[PDB]
Amino acid sequence: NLSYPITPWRFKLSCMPPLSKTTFHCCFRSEQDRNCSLCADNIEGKTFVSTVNSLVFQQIDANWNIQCWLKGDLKLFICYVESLFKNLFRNYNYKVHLLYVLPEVLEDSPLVPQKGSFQMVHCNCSVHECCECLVPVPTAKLNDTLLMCLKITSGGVIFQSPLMSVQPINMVKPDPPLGLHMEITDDGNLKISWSSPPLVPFPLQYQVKYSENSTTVIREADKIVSATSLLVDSILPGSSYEVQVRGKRLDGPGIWSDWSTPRVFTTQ
Repeated sequence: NLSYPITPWRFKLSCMPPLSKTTFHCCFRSEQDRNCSLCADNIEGKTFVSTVNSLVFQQIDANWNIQCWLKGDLKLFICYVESLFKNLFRNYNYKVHLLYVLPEVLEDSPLVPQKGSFQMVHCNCSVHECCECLVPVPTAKLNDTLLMCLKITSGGVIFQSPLMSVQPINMVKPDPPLGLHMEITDDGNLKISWSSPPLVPFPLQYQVKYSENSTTVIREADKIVSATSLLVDSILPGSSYEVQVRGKRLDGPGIWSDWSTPRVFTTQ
């Protein structure tokens, strides 16, 4: 009921025609479904909109790319806003505010949150159209349900994104590996070792792309391991091994993590 899972992570948002209280209806254009859910922030915005000005909206295509996710360290929530229209003739000073709430589980009716429940945090926006938000989230509220509704204020005009329901834990994006070393085990195997973050409450599966790459012999192999070290049987002498790792949730779908540094090892 009024809850749509994000499947898949790639979605298209389009606003089409049917001040302080100008409401625009935007919907997600999926391959097989068309869902139009309005945010609960404003419910009494039933105000008439002149059709004459709608033609102006025909000349401006409301296409924006905003990516909000939770980092793998479970410390900061990263929201990136980038404008595809890189025009230097107009540098609009826009402010992005992150409105988030963490309601508790109540067994006495599903009460609707009132106005002002969402916390207002002013992000630090740089001069090159980049805004960084640092929201201190306690570890005790990580297992709760988080609902977000992006709000953009520009010249007295308010734009509200459609409500989305998703668990932030399904898109773990850990820090890039550091202190990782490659060596040859005395038993005759290659160890690539890195120090995984200890703040993750569950084991994380890691897939590494490797391929024996000789002058003629080519052999690309892939395996998924969760330990801090990888065991490969009967490493081949005189071969080049490249290591590149990306993150993904063990259970169900997920979002690929950052592209780590690919490292090359050449055996004699």
